[PDB]
Amino acid sequence: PSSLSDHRPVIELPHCENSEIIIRLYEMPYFPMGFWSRLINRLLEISPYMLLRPNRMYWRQGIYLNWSPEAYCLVGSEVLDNHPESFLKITVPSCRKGCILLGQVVDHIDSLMEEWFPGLLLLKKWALYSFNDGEEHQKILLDDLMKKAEEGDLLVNPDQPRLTIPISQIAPDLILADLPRNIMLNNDELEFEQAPEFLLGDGSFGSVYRAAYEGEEVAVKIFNKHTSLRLLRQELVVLCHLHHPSLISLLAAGIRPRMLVMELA
Amino acid sequence: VPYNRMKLMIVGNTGSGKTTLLQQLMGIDVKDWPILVLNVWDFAGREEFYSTHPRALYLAVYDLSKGQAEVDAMKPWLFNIKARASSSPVILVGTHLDVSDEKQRKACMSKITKELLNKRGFPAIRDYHFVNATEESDALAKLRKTIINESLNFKIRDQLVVGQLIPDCYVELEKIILSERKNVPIEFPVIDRKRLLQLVRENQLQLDENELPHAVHFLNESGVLLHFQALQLSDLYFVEPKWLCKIMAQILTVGIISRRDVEKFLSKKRKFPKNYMSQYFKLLEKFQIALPIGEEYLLVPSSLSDHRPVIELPHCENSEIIIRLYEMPYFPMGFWSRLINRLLEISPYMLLRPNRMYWRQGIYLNWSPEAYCLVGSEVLDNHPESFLKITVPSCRKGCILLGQVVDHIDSLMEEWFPGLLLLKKWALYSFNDGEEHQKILLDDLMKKAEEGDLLVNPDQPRLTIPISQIAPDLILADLPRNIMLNNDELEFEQAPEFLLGDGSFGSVYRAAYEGEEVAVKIFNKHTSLRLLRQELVVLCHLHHPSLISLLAAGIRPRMLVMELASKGSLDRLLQQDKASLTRTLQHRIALHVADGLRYLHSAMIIYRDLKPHNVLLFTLYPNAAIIAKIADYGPGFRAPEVARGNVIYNQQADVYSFGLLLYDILTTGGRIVEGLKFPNEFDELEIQGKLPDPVKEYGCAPWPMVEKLIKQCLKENPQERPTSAQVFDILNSAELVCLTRRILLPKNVIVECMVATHHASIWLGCGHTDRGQLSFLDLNTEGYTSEEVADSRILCLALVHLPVEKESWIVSGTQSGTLLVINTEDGKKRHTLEKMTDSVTCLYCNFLLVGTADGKLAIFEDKTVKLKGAAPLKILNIGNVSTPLMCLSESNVMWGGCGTKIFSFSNDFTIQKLIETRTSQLFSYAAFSDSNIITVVVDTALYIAKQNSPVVEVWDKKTEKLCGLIDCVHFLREVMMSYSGRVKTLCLQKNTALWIGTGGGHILLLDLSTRRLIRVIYNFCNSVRVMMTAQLGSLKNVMLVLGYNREIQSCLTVWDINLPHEVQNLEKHIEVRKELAEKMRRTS
Amino acid sequence: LTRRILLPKNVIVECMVATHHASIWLGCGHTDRGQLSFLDLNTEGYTSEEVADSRILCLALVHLPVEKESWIVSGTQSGTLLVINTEDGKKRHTLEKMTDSVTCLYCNFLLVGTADGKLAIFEDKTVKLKGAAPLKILNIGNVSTPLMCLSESNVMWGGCGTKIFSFSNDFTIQKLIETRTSQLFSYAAFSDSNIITVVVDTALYIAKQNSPVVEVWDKKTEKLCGLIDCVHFLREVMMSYSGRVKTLCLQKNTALWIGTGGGHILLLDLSTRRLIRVIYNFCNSVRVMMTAQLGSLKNVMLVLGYNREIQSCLTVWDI
Repeated sequence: PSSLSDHRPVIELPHCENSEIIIRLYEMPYFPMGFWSRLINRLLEISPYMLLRPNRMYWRQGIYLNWSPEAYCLVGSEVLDNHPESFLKITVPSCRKGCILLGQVVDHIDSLMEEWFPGLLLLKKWALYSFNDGEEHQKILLDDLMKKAEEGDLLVNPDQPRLTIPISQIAPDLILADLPRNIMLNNDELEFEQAPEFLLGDGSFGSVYRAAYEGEEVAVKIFNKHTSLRLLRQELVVLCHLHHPSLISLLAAGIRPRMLVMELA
Repeated sequence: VPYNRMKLMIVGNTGSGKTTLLQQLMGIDVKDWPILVLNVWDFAGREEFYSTHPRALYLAVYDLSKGQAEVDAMKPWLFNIKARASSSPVILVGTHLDVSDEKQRKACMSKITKELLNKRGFPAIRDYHFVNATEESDALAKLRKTIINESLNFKIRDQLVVGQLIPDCYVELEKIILSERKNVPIEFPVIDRKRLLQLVRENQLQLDENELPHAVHFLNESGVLLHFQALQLSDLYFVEPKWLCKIMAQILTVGIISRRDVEKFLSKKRKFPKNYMSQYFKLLEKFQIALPIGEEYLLVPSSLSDHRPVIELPHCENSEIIIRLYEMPYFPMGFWSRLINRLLEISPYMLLRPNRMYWRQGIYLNWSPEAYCLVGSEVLDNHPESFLKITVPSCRKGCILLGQVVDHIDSLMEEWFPGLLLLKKWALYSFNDGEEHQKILLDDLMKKAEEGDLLVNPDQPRLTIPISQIAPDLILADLPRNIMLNNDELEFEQAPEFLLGDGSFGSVYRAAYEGEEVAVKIFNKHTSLRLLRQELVVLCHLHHPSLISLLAAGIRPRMLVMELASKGSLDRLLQQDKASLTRTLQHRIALHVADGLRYLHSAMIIYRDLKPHNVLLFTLYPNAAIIAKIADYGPGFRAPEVARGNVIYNQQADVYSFGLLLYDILTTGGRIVEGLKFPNEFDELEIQGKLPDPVKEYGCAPWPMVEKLIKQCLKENPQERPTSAQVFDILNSAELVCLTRRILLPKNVIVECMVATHHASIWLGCGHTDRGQLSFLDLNTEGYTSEEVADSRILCLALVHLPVEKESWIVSGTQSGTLLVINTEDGKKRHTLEKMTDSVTCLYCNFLLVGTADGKLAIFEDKTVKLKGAAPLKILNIGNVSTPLMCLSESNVMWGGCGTKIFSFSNDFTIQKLIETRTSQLFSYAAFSDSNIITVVVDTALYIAKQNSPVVEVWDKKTEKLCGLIDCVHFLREVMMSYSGRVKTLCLQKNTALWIGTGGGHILLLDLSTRRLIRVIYNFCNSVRVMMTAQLGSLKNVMLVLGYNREIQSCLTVWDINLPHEVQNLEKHIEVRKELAEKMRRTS
Repeated sequence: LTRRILLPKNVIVECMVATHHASIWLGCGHTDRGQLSFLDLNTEGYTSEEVADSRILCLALVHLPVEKESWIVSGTQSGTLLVINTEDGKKRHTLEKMTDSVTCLYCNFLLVGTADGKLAIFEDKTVKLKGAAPLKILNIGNVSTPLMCLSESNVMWGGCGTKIFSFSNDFTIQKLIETRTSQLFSYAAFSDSNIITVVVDTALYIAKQNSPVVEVWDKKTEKLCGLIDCVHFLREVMMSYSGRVKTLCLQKNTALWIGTGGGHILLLDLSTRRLIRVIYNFCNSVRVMMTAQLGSLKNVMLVLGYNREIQSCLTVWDI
């Protein structure tokens, strides 16, 4: 209900220690009113089952949702002392179900950034993290985190190497661990040469070759430095629940190479 | 102080005019009469209080013009008076002499000189008068003089017997309370605030355990306030007499009435709490105002029609029915309402509902033409005595009904109308249908029952009657088939060598029945039959595995054949063989006794006598279905509450006694029992409640859980002691059995690592401070010390044992990367080995393996480490600066964790395989899969726990493949942010038990052969830090679980390694016995 | 042939015997004196002649086909036995007086059961003698324990008090079963009662006085085989039906007839112990039932009872 105030109820959460949760931040000085009306319209679609209608509590500029003690998802606007630039904050527990809830939410937020702010892409994406429960959190610009995603290593503290973090906790939607089990790319089965002889065609995201994934000829879409990672999952969203004989089936994704494996015949 | 108040009781029948008599002299009209202040209670109407809750003078009043008939009507009143206060004074006053010819005066005079003034059974009438009218009289002047002088004489009589006069001194504080209770203005005068009122008046009679009970006792006897002591509205609800009497009497007058309609009216009359309303109805029963019929109805005995409804009975010939008569001189007041209350529960099927009818003076139950029952009053001409007639049809069900009726009648009289026990019991019979009945006393039939003969007509031998048809309750024909005595099985001699014991009931002999050892109780000429049947009533309907059952009864020699215990009394065992008394046996005994108590308490039976002498053992074999039983259900070992001799027994008294039994079991020496030999200290000790620590005082091996149970059980306050149901639930626990010790560490001490010495003490690290501090725990004395031994914080400890060289050392790896090595036999022998290039993350040791934070593994030669500054045999580079080694396991091939890889080593320390485990992210969740390995357990598969994971991975080391996942959250999800589900440590037992600690205070026990949850051990502490398997100095294997208990408290818990087995075995044990309980109860 | 034969109003019969060659001798229970009445089933005729001072308790037919004569023996309350020739009613003979009243008779030789538990045995042709002494006398019971059931079904089963006797060819007590042990089953008031009727085939069927059940005993092991609950069967039927057993009759095809004190007669299959059927409202109270063969050779049941104005009724029931 849009008639509600921006009240933020004192709700005790499970997963109170820093490592127990995931925190995602979106910075921008102001998100013009109507933004949150469109946001909640998209937020009231979240459902991890798709890959239950819990005691959600709409906060006008965000929502509680609740879900379960095991998995929950808080989304809403924030502002800090001496930090007038407002921001969105997402809190889910550090687990796969939380990752799923997060993944759907961040796609809904970006869908809104394309809708409410068409062409604006301000909207700075930060991964909030700490190396020890109870400590102060630090922020990683996701662009730099993606530079590290290419490395594939842990976040390593250069001053104190003893402190490292398994990057997927920092950003659960970076690495596709929240996919339907049947489409997680088996990297030991993707016989993908990437030679010109395997070309089928191309596209704005890169080019299309083919491979012998699990012994079967499949089409492969390479997101060749044209907004990879992002476009890849956005396509996966379209592919999710897409089921018809006349359509090209998804035969596992592949966030590590940024290469989708599709039905070829 | 010299209390000068006395009650005056004015009684008589309706119509006497005795109220006006009082007015001239000066439910119930209560008022003071200062003369000596008399508390006058005028029972003008039928206020049952004189029987429903019975220092007083009894003024009896009757109307002389009615005459001798009225005199006889007063006999029930006199009976009741004697029956409750035979020592009290009685003044008999006849009235309305101005309309009564002296003929009647002298007729009644002679009537009382012949039948009351010199007649035993009546409370020795002290004096009497005749009065013309209540307008005043010289007779009344004399009466006033009589009452005064006689009340003085009465108190003199009390001094002669009781020890108290009319100025008897009573504690002044009780007197004060009387005044305090007088000064009470409450709308609904039900009092609980009395506790505060005690505190208002400073605090007098401060012995709440003794003086308070005496004050209350006094307050009811003195007529100040009313306790109602098993009602809920009893102890904490002191109620103004005026309301009690007024409201209940009025509601009677405001005959079957639905409860709900009564509730409707009552709610408008006086807005009582519904809780109080439920008690209100219970009080109506208690005070004989109204009796419960169905759950929705009340009988309301008073006002029931007194014109016995026309009842046509089936059966007419003499031989078709059985008749029993009870001859009485008069029925006691309330006799019938009490009798009815009992008879309403009769049923021939208890081993469709009946068409019940009520006469006020009788009950008719119908059920079926096959079995029905009529009980009611009848009177014959020329026979002043009144009497009961019981009629049932002559068949087995009819017999069963008869038995229930006569048992209730006799029980009624024993409890409420003693003195009669007059009650001439007659049986009716005839030798030919169509003729008249003949009377015979049951005593004579008992004489014939002993012969076993037929009743024979002494004049005509051709006419005989089987005794059973006349009196099927003399011969036990109403027994369940299951307990009829088979005379071809029972084999006994009654010879001296078989005598097991005796008592007021007769004697007990050892015998054989159906090839089994049994005990036979013989009612050898001790008011038998009645005692026999009382025991039969109690024994039947109690069918629990922990009680001694009845193995058939038989009237022919009047016997009860019961189970005989084979191992004898607990008492003997305690003083005979401690070797039999193992920890396992002890626990099982405690369970069996607790069940019996729970059962009997649910049956509303207070045992009142637990002790080692009453516990019987049927086999010392620890793993048996039934081991202990409670004897004879239905000294200096008393609760301190009941030990006062001024309260009433209840379940809490039994619980307290149980606690003492448990204490006695705990200390197998029976040390408090040995204390009995000096009873002057023993009985007082229990009264004091100041029992010594069972461990420290007697040298008894620790048994926490039980120790606190005893403390919880033996509390001074009955309302704080545990219920017997709860006691059982507590005893029902595997944790109870297997927890052996619990040692708390000093406040704000944090231990991050442990090394037990395999030979009885533990070396402890210390992560509380930021300094290398080494602590030490002595398990033999629970001693504790600690000293700083290094600069940076100690991370890992390891024991180097050189039995060949006869020495051992503690290796302390720390944050600085140094290795401090200290001789366990000499604290002065401290030295440091070659410093590592990074901190030490784990140690294992023969070679001393040092896993460092930079992924480097140093291998030191076995004895070499003795030397200061010694270098390692060789060094391996396994991981890197960001991938520390964190686990070296071995169960001669090594396995271990490095970052996300599992490595393995040969005896040459070469790498035999680097298994990347990150690939497991195809299953589960990538942030769990991609995380540093904490521990590796090596069995027939590898069990991997990673940092902050809730999932344990199972790997097939033979093919290097993921073979399963263990979801810890799931297990605790089934259990109804302490539930983090984070895996802390893994320990493995070769009997398939897998021990998993976690973030919260939970330990999961899993079955390695099926990957299933055996049990969740929990509410342990705040969080589990480490778990170790270690053999104690007595060669016992235990789990050493060190945890946090944030107030940073921490502690060491020691568990018996067989916990997994105890969980399953205990569960089985309990279930088997549960089934047996139903088996027994169902047979009946 | 279900012939509803009625006697004069207030005629009461305490004993009977049918001539097995078509007529029935009936004892005049409605009188105060031993009178012997006689029913002619061929003409439905009925007469009577006085035979003794005390009442007749039991009638029996003595027949000597080799002598071409027959007699009705009247065992009376006096203990005397009057023998009356049927070919000549004036040709009467007297047997030696018993020590107590005669409760039952069975006739080769005549067995005489008495109230004091004695069994007198009179040799067949002593029936022609007056003041005749018995062949042999057995001491079975006593004054408190009467002998009442003489059931040959070639040995004699004896119902005496609560015990069952079996007598040999020379009157030796072959067996003795005290049935008081049956109290473990049924109900003591029933168990402990004098035995009235004993029926034997493969087992013994015991009707005790005022019992609603019949005990079944194993003659081969002397053990209780089971109980027949008559009042139960009447319970199954939808103080007139007390269920007290009055008489047991049994045909070789297991046809057990149980006459009760009411108007119901139970027919039960002893090969399976099952109720076959019930005769309903026969009369207000069935007294006795005699299996008999008519002049037409028809197998009938002489059901004798009352329709209480006491109305004696004999139905020649079609078996």
